[PDB]
Amino acid sequence: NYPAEPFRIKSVETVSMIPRDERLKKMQEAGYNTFLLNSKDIYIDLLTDSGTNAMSDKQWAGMMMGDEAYAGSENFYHLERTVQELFGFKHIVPTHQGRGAENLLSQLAIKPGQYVAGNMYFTTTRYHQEKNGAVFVDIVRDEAHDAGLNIAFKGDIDLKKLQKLIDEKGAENIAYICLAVTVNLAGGQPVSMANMRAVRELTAAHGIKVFYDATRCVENAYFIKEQEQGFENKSIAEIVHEMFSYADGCTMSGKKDCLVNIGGFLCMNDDEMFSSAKELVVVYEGMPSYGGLAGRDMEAMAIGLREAMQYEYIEHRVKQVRYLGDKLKAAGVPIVEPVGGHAVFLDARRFCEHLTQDEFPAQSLAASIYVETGVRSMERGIISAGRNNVHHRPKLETVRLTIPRRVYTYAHMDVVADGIIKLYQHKEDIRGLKFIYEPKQLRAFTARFDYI
Amino acid sequence: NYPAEPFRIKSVETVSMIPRDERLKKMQEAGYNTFLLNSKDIYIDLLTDSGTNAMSDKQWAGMMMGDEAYAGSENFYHLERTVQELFGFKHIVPTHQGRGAENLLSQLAIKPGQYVAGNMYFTTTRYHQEKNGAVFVDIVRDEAHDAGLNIAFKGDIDLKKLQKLIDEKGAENIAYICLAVTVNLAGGQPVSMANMRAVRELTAAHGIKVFYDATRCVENAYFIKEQEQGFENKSIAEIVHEMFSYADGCTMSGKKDCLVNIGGFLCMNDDEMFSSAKELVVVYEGMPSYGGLAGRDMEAMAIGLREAMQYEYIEHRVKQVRYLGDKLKAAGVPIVEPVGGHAVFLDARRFCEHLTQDEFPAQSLAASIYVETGVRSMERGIISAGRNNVTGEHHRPKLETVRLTIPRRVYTYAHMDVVADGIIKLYQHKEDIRGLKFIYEPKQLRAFTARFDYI
Amino acid sequence: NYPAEPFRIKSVETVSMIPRDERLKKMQEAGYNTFLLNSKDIYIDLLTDSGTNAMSDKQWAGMMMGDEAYAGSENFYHLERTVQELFGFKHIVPTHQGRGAENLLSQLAIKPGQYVAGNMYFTTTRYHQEKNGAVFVDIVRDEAHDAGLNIAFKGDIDLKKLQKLIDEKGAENIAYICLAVTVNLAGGQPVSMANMRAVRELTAAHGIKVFYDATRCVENAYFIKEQEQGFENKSIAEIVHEMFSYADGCTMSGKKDCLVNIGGFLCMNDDEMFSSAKELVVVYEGMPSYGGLAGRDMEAMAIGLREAMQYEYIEHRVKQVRYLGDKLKAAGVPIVEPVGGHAVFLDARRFCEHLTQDEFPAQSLAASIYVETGVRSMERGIISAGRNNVTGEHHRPKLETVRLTIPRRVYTYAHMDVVADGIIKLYQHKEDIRGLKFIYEPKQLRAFTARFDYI
Amino acid sequence: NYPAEPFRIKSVETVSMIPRDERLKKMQEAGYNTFLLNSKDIYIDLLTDSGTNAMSDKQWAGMMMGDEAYAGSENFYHLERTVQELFGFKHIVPTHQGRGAENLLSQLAIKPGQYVAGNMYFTTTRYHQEKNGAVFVDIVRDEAHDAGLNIAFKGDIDLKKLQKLIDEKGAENIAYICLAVTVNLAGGQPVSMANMRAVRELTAAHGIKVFYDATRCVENAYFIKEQEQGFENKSIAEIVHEMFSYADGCTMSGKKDCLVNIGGFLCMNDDEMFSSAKELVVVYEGMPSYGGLAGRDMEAMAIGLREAMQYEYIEHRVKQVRYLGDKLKAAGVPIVEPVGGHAVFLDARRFCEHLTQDEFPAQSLAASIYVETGVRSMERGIISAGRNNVHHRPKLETVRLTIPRRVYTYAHMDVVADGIIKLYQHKEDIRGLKFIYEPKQLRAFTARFDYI
Ligand SMILES: CSCC/C(=N\C=C1\C(COP(=O)(O)O)=CNC(C)=C1O)C(=O)O
Ligand SMILES: CSCC/C(=N\C=C1\C(COP(=O)(O)O)=CNC(C)=C1O)C(=O)O
Ligand SMILES: [K+]
Ligand SMILES: [K+]
Ligand SMILES: [K+]
Ligand SMILES: [K+]
Repeated sequence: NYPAEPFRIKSVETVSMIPRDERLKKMQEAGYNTFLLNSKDIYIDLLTDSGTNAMSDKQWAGMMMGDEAYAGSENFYHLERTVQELFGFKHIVPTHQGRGAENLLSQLAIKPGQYVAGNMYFTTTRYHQEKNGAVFVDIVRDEAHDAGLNIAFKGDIDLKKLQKLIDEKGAENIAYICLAVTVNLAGGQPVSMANMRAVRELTAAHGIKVFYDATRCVENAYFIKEQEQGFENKSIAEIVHEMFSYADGCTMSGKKDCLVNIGGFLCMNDDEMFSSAKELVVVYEGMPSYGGLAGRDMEAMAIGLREAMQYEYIEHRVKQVRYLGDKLKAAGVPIVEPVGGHAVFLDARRFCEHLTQDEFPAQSLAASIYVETGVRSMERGIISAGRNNVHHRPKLETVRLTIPRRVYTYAHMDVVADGIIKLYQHKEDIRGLKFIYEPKQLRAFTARFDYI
Repeated sequence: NYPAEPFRIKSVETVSMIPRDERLKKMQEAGYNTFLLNSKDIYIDLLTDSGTNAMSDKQWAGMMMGDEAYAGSENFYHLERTVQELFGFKHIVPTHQGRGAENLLSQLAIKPGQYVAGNMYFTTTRYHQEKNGAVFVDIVRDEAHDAGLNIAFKGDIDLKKLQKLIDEKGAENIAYICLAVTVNLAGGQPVSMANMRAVRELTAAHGIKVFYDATRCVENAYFIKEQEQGFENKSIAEIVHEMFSYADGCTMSGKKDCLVNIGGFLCMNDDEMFSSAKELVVVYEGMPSYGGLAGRDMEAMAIGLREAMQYEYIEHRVKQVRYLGDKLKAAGVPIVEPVGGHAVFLDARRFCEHLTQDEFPAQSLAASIYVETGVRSMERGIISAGRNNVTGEHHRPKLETVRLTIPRRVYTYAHMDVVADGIIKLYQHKEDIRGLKFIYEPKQLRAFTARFDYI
Repeated sequence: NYPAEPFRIKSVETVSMIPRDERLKKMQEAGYNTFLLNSKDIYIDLLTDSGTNAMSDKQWAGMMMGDEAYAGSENFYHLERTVQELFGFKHIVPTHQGRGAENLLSQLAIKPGQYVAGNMYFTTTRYHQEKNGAVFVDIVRDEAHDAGLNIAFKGDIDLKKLQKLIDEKGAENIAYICLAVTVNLAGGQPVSMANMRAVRELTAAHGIKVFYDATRCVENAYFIKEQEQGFENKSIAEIVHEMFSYADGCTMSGKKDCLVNIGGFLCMNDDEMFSSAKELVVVYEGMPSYGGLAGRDMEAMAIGLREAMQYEYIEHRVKQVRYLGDKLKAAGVPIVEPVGGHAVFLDARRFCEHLTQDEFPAQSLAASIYVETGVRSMERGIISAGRNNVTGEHHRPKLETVRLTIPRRVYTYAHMDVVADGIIKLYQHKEDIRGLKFIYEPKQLRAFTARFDYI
Repeated sequence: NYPAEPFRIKSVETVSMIPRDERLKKMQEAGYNTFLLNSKDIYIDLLTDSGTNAMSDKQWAGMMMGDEAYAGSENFYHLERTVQELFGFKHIVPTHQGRGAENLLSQLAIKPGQYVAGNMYFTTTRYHQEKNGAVFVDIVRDEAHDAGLNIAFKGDIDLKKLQKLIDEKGAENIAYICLAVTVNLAGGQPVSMANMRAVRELTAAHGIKVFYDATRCVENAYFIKEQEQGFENKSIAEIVHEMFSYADGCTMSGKKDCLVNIGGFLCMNDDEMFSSAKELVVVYEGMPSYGGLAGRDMEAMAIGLREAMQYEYIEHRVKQVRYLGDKLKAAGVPIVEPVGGHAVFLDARRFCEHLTQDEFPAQSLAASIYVETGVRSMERGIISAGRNNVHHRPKLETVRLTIPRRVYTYAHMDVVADGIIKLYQHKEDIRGLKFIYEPKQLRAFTARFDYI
């Protein structure tokens, strides 16, 4: 139900236990924005599960055996062999993180004017696709956009929508299908193996390429083992390996399910695309033999990816997130359902019914959570889409409580839960927010605000 | 009560997570003796809180700055300055752990034939005292021997017993008073500050030295802050500093409250004894500048001792143990009370009423606990008590216990639940636990290598 | 001259030490291409000084204090405060290495059709300039193209060429001047402070921006202190700070002079460009608070950049390279002169006079050097020059060289002797070195994966 | 001849480059004593090769995999297996360093009044023997006491002296033979395999036990491979294994040839003695399963001992010491000959001919070396023996330049050599020294002095 941590604590990280009065002053000095908070001031930093993971003793042992050679590093050979064994792809190009691989793939597989369709989008992924002249098309099923709808495998691609795109646009105008596992924006929702089969069957009949966003593929593999009939007696590794058998390649942000603080890579089976990838990695990331990573980090990511295949680790990872979601739902706090693999998303619509989507209820809710609890959370509603004078209104207005892997305990989840439950009582005190500075691209990171 | 961990996990330690049928295999290969289990086969190892603590990122940063010089290491000066500031003693000699310091103190402050009195005893501490020709006297309060009596500060010394010792035996025949904080043998019970001041006041009137067994002095200081009236406004470091102001020195096992995996030291104020300590440390430990420790470990112990002063850390340490004891007590599991600062003791005599002590209920209960949960605990009953080497019979202690010793900053409340739920489930059918018989029994220290089989 | 290492060895890196007959096996399996050799088969790897440096104990202590937070990491603030103090620039954006910063700068400061002029070029630097629609102009002094001309500060910009560029092409059509310190393509030649002041003086009169390629700016600063009169009383940090006072920003590869294995950053003073830099770093690198780097690596780079300011360290770094070049020159081995701050370049055209450039003497000499010593070097001749993709013929550079690139704080003078003695012995029978022919040749970047066999 | 370091530098240690004027002030603030110097003030610290070694990346990887369990640690199993494989002994008890094992052995194998004979002595070793009621008898050959005599294998035990002890005292009154490899006090001189054979043959015929001081046994093994006929085609490991086949047990200070900064152990083949050892290790060192060592240090010592078997490592180790000795001898500086495996010993008699052995020329020479060179050295002449009113005059009056393993370079040796050569020109400026404080035992460490 809620298993204990399948590991011991080897080393602890020093945190600051500042009281509520000083936390309020830290939030005021930050203009009531979580993205502008200082790490030294935050008790529980649930901003993102990206690169915030706690490594293992075996990974740190590999950190001591960094082969920092420019070419022919043993660390690269270990990572390349590991990814080939576990993902089954023919070739791998290391990158410094996921958006590095996305830059490479979007320049290699996109013709200007073609379409790229996927199960929702991500900020960096959609940018590099549109940067390279592609038009994004959301082919996730409509249910994935309903926060409260609790159905399994919400990340599945609607085959009818995919068939409609091929009929109206033609397979020649479709660069590739971008299948993300899991689907971050929908709440960390998984994709079923049956859906990955069906997408592969339909795309191959039209010669359409399929590239995965493998960023949280191990979490996705756990949901298959838990909820998809027929996979209950299959290991996580067997599920991961079969998942990528239905893809032509993948981009991976190791900073997620590879249990590292930096790292990523690009996979493909096509020899010619791999040749062009090595040409492009040099000018952006580095040599194909390190790709913008130190040897020690290629070693840590190779070891981390193998550690993620342990059933007990990934079961505890997901169920710890589920514990936080279950305790909030039991108290009546509105959340995105079902709980995803990496985060609990607070529904800012129902949390702030009095506020409209112009008043930015999610950002002021996240800013209110830290002031009252000392926990940082990420606004993942409207400001991620931005400001539009010619706003780019999304249906999901959420506040993301993102859990780094192997960093926090259930008692930490209780502090998060108990503090948010108390904020839910007087949810009317949450004010509105408006832009005062707007980046032309990816605005939620550097945007400043003021109360309405 | 029961606060969250006042820290994040920086790195983790890999464990095997073997199933029950496999754990039974391992326990049988271990001769049903948890001492013979392999670390790689254990999920939660509660054998001891000594040397098993998890260090901090700042401690591991110190591990990269080891000044490994044979003399004059910067790490020694950091350790020296820290102990001087926090404990207030004038001189410090490092040792590789606590019994190394006890070896030195017993040779320096004990004349053959003298007495050493203190609030009960520890095995290594008492050995070095008796090894140097001293007779041990237990001057602890009588309430300390009532394992079920739930009162505060059971480790306090009975001032009347000390006064009676000074009357019946000459004060010139008393080497020193060994005040231990906390008192391990009573279950980890603390000593009040008022008791330390009264012992210092009575001994100073007769010119009698007082040295502390301070291995768990930080745990002791938290009990003073929590339960002793008048210290609610004083920080842990202020309490620690005042504690040692009533002593002429101490022996310290850093492996306990200094949050390290190795290390100790010896403190004193007398300049002449410090000169003799430096001549003797070379014989057994090393130079006064490292004393049997790598430079990096003096640095880690210096950093860890300062981290122990954080109220939130030590409150969580003590209350995590208390959470385990409280959950067991609430389900009817018999435990030694009150819960100490570092371990929960199961009353195996009560737990296994259907077994006699000759059938080793504590050893069998520990074997059962591992099979059902993957938790290693330590037998602290008839097996550890040994045999009378003259008559051949068992040493039969009044306490037939299983010790759940909690390393610092290693486990979570979820791990405490694994220990509790498995023990509580075992207790709900405790009549099924079988007695053990000797299959192999060594000459000495039989707890470490003896092997058993079910009767 | 030739000072001892201003540091001790804290830890070592294991090497295989395979014999010659084994090394020949490895070289043949590598297709006689040192780029295809395995690191585990190499005793002394002089392929590059990028990312191959040995860190300090203090840097590794920082590696234990990584604040891995996605935004607001303490490691970023340490890096930011350090670069601001030592370089004097107003704003800093971290990147995972140097070409990441070059990607940002070229997109921020180049309008399609403009010119970018600088003292020669580097491959990645020039690519991002031309990728963003710029035309590169070489305004270096003519003496820089004379590989045997032994004069000081061969990297200085020809002020007349810059003045002529401002006259023939509009100043509004010049994106910026890319002043590199040092100049890699000339062999690692430094730029004088008087030249940087004259470039800043001339450009500021026309409102033209100046950005530095500062990857080896610390090596450059030592040459100023050693050879430029008037700086003999100024510290390295004072020289570094004055250098960047003549620039509006810089791109930095920490993998070079910041003594790290990964990392870089982008600096500028303009607030508006810094705002656009923060919007763009998210696209390719990461947040302005980590920019494609783990927290621990921002900490290591912050510590390493400050350590680079120590005069004794950088004097030994440059003079260790100079020792290799001096020993080779004293035996008659032909090298590019003067020796640069980071590498010694063998003149393979002169070394292998009996071979034509179509027989790849630099590639063959590097293959021979590894077989005889276990030293990997880099071909920097016709193979690395590539093919003309329109005509199919080789790119034929005037420099047919083998590069002995020295990582910082990794090797000793004894290792330099291994390189020198083996090369000197090869030179004493240089007529025995055989030419190479293509066995496998890829489409692009043939230096990395091509395979050869003896003719 | 002088091979390069068979390794690369992975990490460097920060040193202080204080000029001569400030070094002189640091020596004055220390009363012209090297033992009282601060590590932060010293450029090249040649005080001892004990625990000052630089570990490898593989050892530091093991430092990250410390199994800190009180019993059953994987690190103990690795160390126990490694010592059994490489030394061939049946049982091993870890100790925190060598004198910990010496305390154990002397209490287990010495009856009060018995004799312990060996090839010279060491400070801590002889103490524990005499502490337990044994009378030490030096059975090294006379040549070992002549500093300038350059003969091979000076550490060999004189079989005639050993035969004389058995004839005059009887084998029943001889506790054991203590065979040290190498012989520290003689200058690091090796012992030949033929001598270890002959000692074993003669002792076994009388039932006399033989226990080795294995502290610098790998250096000893190299000398056998280099200079003893028949062993030139035998590996270091084969030589080490055969060496201990002629012994009943050993005490080992891992802080020397095991390439660690802390650690040691006790070996024996006798089951009964091993049982008593486990009884005694508990009260002094700790459990037989860690013996006063953290798990990570048992791991590092196990890995270090295996690394010492590499011929290239140990060849460079000894020849680097030899390089320092050769450069000093070529300039006319008087030294102990031949150069030992771990240190170069400056003959203070010939370096200070004007001073007598009451004026303590070695201590003032060592104090003068640091003031002029910034290098710390250890007085290893008279003050190690002490002050006698009822001095304990030894024949060797030496200043030890002790080289830690894998820490320094040839350029460091040149700085040491060039500075001592200049001090040798005006060797008359070296004054005398007299005691002002005298420890009752092991005095040279805490003794203070003043000029005569
Ligand atoms: C503040 S948003 C940027 C980092 C963030 N995810 C990063 C993702 C990337 C880019 O990966 P990198 O951050 O470049 O390693 C690609 N796909 C997917 C599904 C992701 O969730 C996250 O916090 O969720
Ligand atoms: C300042 S003297 C003490 C440390 C020192 N040798 C230590 C030795 C020990 C004791 O070993 P520990 O120091 O206790 O690990 C035994 N035998 C032998 C032959 C040794 O050279 C040395 O510096 O040479
Ligand atoms: K330990
Ligand atoms: K040491
Ligand atoms: K690198
Ligand atoms: K990170």
